[PDB]
Amino acid sequence: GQYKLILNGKTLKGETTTEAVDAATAEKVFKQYANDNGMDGEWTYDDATKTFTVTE
Repeated sequence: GQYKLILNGKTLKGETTTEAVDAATAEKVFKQYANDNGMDGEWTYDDATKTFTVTE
């Protein structure tokens, strides 16, 4: 399925999407991406909209 990430960092903002087998997998992909971009934020996940957020 399609999952969305809202990037709400101090320096990186916007949105990205990934196809993942489940939400746990999307979470790992998105957290790795955030880590690789030096983010350090608080996270949410909304299963109704398949949307993660990372906020600094």
